[PDB]
Amino acid sequence: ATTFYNVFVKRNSAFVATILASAFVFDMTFETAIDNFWDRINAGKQWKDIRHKY
Amino acid sequence: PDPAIALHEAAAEGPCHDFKHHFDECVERVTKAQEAEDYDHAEYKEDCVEEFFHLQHCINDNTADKLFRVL
Amino acid sequence: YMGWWGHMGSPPQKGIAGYTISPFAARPFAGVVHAAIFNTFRRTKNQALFVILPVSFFYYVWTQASEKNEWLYTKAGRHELAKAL
Amino acid sequence: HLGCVPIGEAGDFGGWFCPCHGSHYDISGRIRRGPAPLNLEIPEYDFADAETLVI
Amino acid sequence: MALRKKNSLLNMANSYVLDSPQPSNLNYFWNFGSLLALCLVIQLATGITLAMHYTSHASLAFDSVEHIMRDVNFGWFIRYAHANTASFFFICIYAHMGRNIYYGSYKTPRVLPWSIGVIIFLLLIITAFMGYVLVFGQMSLWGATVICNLVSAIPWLGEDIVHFLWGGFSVGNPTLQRFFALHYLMPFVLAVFALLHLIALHTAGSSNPLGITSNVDKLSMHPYYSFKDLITVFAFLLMFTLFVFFSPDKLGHPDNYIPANPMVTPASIVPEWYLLPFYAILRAIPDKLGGVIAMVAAILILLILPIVDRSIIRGNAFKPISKLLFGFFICNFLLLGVLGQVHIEPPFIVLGQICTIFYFSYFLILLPMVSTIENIFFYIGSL
Amino acid sequence: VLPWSIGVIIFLLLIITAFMGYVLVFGQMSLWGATVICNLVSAIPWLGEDIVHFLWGGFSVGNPTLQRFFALHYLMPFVLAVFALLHLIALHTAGSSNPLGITSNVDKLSMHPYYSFKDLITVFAFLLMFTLFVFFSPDKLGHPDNYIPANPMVTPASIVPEWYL
Amino acid sequence: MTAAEHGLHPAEYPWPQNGMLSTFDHASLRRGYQVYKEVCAACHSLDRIAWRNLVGVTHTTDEAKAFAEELEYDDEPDDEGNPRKRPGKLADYIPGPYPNEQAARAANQGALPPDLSLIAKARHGGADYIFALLTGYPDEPPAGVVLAPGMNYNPYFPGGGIGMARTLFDGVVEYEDGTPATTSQMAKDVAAFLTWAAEPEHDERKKLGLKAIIVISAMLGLSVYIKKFKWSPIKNRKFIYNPP
Amino acid sequence: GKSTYKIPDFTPYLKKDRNTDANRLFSYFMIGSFGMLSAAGAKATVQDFLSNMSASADVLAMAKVEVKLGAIPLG
Amino acid sequence: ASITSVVKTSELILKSPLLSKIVVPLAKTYVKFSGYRQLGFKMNDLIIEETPNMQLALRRLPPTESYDRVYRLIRATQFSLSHKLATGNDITKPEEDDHYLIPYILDVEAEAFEKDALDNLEVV
Ligand code: HEC
Ligand code: HEM
Ligand code: HEM
Ligand code: HEM
Ligand SMILES: CCCCCCCCCCCCO[C@@H]1O[C@H](CO)[C@@H](O[C@H]2O[C@H](CO)[C@@H](O)[C@H](O)[C@H]2O)[C@H](O)[C@H]1O
Ligand SMILES: CCCCCCCCCCCCO[C@@H]1O[C@H](CO)[C@@H](O[C@H]2O[C@H](CO)[C@@H](O)[C@H](O)[C@H]2O)[C@H](O)[C@H]1O
Ligand SMILES: CCCCCCCCCCC1=C(C)C(=O)C(OC)=C(OC)C1=O
Ligand code: FES
Repeated sequence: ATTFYNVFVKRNSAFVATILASAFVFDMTFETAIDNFWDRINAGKQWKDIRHKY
Repeated sequence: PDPAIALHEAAAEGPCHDFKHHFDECVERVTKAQEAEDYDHAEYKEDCVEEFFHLQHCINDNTADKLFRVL
Repeated sequence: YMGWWGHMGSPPQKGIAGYTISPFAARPFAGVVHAAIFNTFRRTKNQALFVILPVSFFYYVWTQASEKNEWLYTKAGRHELAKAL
Repeated sequence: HLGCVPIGEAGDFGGWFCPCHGSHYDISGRIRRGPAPLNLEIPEYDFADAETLVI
Repeated sequence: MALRKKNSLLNMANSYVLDSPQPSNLNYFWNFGSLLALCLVIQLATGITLAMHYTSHASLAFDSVEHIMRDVNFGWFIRYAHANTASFFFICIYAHMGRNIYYGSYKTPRVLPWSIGVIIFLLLIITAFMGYVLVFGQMSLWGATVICNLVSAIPWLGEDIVHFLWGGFSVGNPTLQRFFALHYLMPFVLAVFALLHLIALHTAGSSNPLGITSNVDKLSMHPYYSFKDLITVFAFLLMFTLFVFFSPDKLGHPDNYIPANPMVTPASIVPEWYLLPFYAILRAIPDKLGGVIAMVAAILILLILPIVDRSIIRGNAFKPISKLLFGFFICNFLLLGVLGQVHIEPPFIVLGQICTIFYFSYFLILLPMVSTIENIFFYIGSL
Repeated sequence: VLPWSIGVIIFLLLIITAFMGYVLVFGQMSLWGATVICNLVSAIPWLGEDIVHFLWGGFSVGNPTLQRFFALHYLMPFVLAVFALLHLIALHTAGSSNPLGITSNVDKLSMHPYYSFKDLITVFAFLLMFTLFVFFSPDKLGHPDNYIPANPMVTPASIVPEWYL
Repeated sequence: MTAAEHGLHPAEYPWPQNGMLSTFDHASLRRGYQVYKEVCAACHSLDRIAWRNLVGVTHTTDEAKAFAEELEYDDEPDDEGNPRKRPGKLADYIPGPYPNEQAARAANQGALPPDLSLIAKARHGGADYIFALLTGYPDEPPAGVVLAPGMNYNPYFPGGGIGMARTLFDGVVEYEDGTPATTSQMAKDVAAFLTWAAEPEHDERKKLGLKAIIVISAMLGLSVYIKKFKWSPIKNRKFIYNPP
Repeated sequence: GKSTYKIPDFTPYLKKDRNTDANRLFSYFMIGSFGMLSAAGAKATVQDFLSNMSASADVLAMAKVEVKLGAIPLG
Repeated sequence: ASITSVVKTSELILKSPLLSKIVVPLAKTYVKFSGYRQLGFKMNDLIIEETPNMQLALRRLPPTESYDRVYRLIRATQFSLSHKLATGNDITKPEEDDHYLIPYILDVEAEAFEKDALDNLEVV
């Protein structure tokens, strides 16, 4: 906790770096997660689901 | 055949029977009134649109979900 | 009528001691459940009539007007409509 | 060079001559003389038939 | 000395957004001012963006809006954001004005920010009216026709003024191109007046819900109201999201998706919902000129609140009768809104007249009476 | 230093404002000037080409470019007026300098009426110059090629900027 | 106004796309295009839709190019400046049945069939209105209704007399996916397709809105925590007054 | 009531572990998460919004061009 | 409206037996429902002060009254921002609701209004 504070939080430069890197990771993972979830709740309805017929 | 034909008929004879009767009575009156002479020179000519709307609104309430379920 | 820090325009203050604790020392959500239930109930109870009375009156007026208007434009309301115009 | 259109058949290398600053392109449309740094860019083109190309 | 205080430019920002001394007890109704600033920023960003893709010529206008919806990347978002934020702007402005009337923000020493505020409200109405015409659908055209014809009621020169405004003999291409140019400009004028009312306010500072001085107990604007403003910003963005992404056309009229046709008249020509109370007031007066005067007076009468409120106390927190009258006034204003969009039929015609009388009698009779009596009740009651 | 530094930005905003406004005519100089000046951005390494296509909203100067320049040309003068105001507010801390370069704190004159009425003389001198151009020689400062409609095929004999650039 | 002047209000049907998280059913969209093409396109244009719009919604790139290439469009003039036609391309718009309004009205006893690209947004009711209208022609008009010449009774249409006759009858279309083409089925499919034509961003819009809702909600929760954290010294303040 | 050295009761609000790194770290986790979602939200907003200025779908459709070659003479 | 006006009208009502019989009970209920006592205010604390006349009257308060008013304003502000009411001794009891300020403002206004009258005098 001290260690974590000292490395990632104490210096604002490090805190902002950590926040931005987390935002990058969140952005990429959230994209992928929503894509999968959206495809499951709307299964068989979307073009990608009927495309194989044509 | 069109699923709606049967669903609509069922709803008219069943949950919307009171409205069906009112529409029927109205049509009987209006047709009879049209049959009578000097109808064309009357001030007020009754229609049955109101009663028809009451019936249709009712049929639609009892059918909409059932119909889309079988398409 | 307002100055700035150091000379805000307050009458002279004397004899008040003010105390508080650091945001890091405090529980920000202390007493939240009691507030959310009992405080909100008290605050809402004490203002309820000032909302209820005008809303209920104007809703009743609208209801009466809209129902009559609907009725006047039916077959049944032909005669009353003719007089109204 | 800057982005005028060369007058074809003109030049000094008898391909294309840009009148704007006097840059001469070849029959390959390669730059030979004048301020222009590069040869005239080639689009992405494919011969669908031998009588028609798509660009 | 700190740089934020020393440097004159920084110090102007500092005086408004950081060191600005605020009452320590502003409630959530003090958050509409920053929501209005947010709406204004959204409208500038989306509006300038739409202007990059919109064509003001009448032959192309409606189709340029379809091009925005269909072909421009995120055009649908920018268009619906702009259209819905116009409605949110009026919800926030009615809330902000309601706050001001309930808490006596119009009383001395804040008559000047309030009076400039009344003009900001008129500029918003004109801005939004002109922007709506730009779509050049059926409601755009027919709305412009009927609203611009109200000017014909100005005696002697009225018809001439209408033809001058139109730049022709009916609403057409000249009118659309001038409305585009003015619609682009008006938000900048509005932002200047919004700034002027704040500068005027800064001499007294914000009022507060108790109606007493806050000179005894001030809080810096930052961080306290900065972080309190974020809560309502996120609440606003959630409401914005529900409309823009899930119900983008709920606040609009389907007829505005039909291209303007000078021949066919729509079934019912109504203003955008936020103008509806003023339209009901206009219909209430049988005379054309009478109706226009009444409609304008309904806004300009806000300027007399500093006079007609006779109270020795600022605001309604401790005035039970004033609170009841305020409740009736607000509900009547919403009834007027509803009556603005009903058909001109019995019994709504007479009801609209009664509601219009109540609207004006609040300012002219009831508030002066009630505020006088409560003065006496406070004095006798506390002896 | 601060009013001067803001001034340098005002000057850049004027250049951009006037550049975009010139494109709006969509004559030959409008188009070819836009082409050549916007292609300078291609020189930005790595991303330059992508930025140019982004600015144009397409692969050459065309309708998307013209409509965006209209919108920005409308906006930029308002931005410019704000910065003009900022440089004056910044100046007001020291006041105007003067031709001798010494302090004027020893000897001040109200802006009105002295500089109000002195400003009128140059306003009328300016209006006389304005009149001679606008009424008697309206096209002396322009390029005849801008009365030919933009043609992406034909390149004009010489593409030069407006004299002030 | 009378209910007749308003039109009967359509039922709320459970469309697949109703639902914060629901897309269109793209199989229904494809079938609805085929109804448009084989029934409606005789009288109604779809002018805001280009062939490229169908691709990856209802059809593959190849199917849509095939549809385009079967038509002829105006080319730029030839070298002698004479008019020319070319085969259609994906960038072309779907061509309408009539050259102008006058021709359209002449073919429809004076009535002008509207363009259908925005009709789902241009009518109260949307898909439900289109479905209700197409399926709501009674065999006989209610006794007493006098229809104007060239009018058909339909209660959903305001006033009741519409210049469009009933057009959907069981098996006017033969669906390519084997679905029984009943009046109801065709009306549902074409109403879905037209709703797509009016709002083709629908599917993407709702998914981006899901992302927005989640992020904005989280930020709302965190903004509440942060506000309470920063405000706690002010809320928790206590005083002792000793009158001087 | 009178003595100003007797601090008012703050026991309903005081955390026992107020001085620990864990205690601070928690509040910075909240602040940091909020900064993280604001950064991700701003990035998404900026990217989607500015993309309006990239070539629209109708401009992207006007690219590939077919030319005959039979008409073109030698030289 | 001026404090002078309010006080004069109130005195007309308190004179009339009939009027006082019907007004005084109403005024007392009004004050109870007003609820300012539940924030520990006295009635006079609520009077608008951003006026030349009221600034002058406040400057003429005895120091003790002045210091206590400052405390009541600060305490009420704290109850407002916390969404709490006063309890116990912080509630203003009816006997504590004294018109400490009315005499000062009535003097300030007396002079201000006499000055206005005498600015309009006509030698006869
Ligand atoms: C052969 C003629 C014809 C065919 C086939 C036809 N329509 Fe129409 N349609 C019309 C005419 C004419 C009108 C205008 C009716 C009026 O305004 O009185 C119209 C009007 C409409 C309206 C608008 C009614 C309103 O509210 O204004 C919709 C929606 C509509 N049609 C959809 C369809 C659909 C969907 C199909 C077929 C799948 C279709 N039409 C087939 C001739 C046709
Ligand atoms: C674009 C429109 C507007 C913006 C952006 C705006 C913004 C603000 C802001 C930030 C404040 C200070 C914070 C607050 O009290 O909410 C404020 C205060 C005020 N505004 Fe507005 N405002 C707008 C329109 C109006 C209108 C239309 C009126 C009046 C009809 C008005 C009258 C006032 C008044 C009187 C105050 C002081 C209220 C007080 O603190 O007691 N404003 N405004
Ligand atoms: C206070 C700020 C503003 C308000 C209240 C406002 C309001 C409106 C409204 C109501 C519309 C009709 C929207 C629709 O139904 O489609 C509109 C359209 C438009 N506005 Fe604005 N607007 C504002 C600022 C701006 C600004 C600054 C611009 C800059 C040019 C602008 C450009 C446009 C354009 C081009 C349209 C037409 C395209 C469309 O309908 O979306 N607006 N505006
Ligand atoms: C829209 C353009 C501008 C306007 C309207 C404007 C206006 C003015 C005015 C009214 C003054 C005070 C009177 C005077 O000295 O003439 C002034 C002073 C000044 N301006 Fe500008 N200005 C503009 C552009 C610039 C630019 C581009 C610069 C610098 C590159 C600049 C730098 C200054 C400086 C340093 C002063 C103070 C000079 C002094 O009094 O010694 N301005 N400007
Ligand atoms: C709200 C948007 C953010 C941008 C700020 C708005 C820009 C316009 C603001 C400038 C208008 C002049 O605004 C005026 O500036 C000066 C100093 O800045 C302020 O002066 C105030 O602060 C300074 C120190 O902070 C003190 O010397 C002074 O006693 C006090 O009154 C005025 O209270 C304010 O009315
Ligand atoms: C002040 C800012 C300074 C510099 C900022 C530069 C930002 C400008 C770059 C615009 C980038 C857009 O780049 C492109 O964006 C869109 C979304 O917008 C993405 O598109 C992706 O998500 C969108 C929705 O968000 C879906 O419709 C799409 O199917 C998917 O591919 C692309 O994957 C990405 O390639
Ligand atoms: C372009 C002109 C727009 C003016 C508004 C911009 C200022 C942003 C709102 C900030 C704000 C101010 C100034 C303010 O004074 C105030 O205190 C009453 C607020 O919060 C309660 C505010 O939110
Ligand atoms: S532009 Fe081609 S030679 Fe310079």
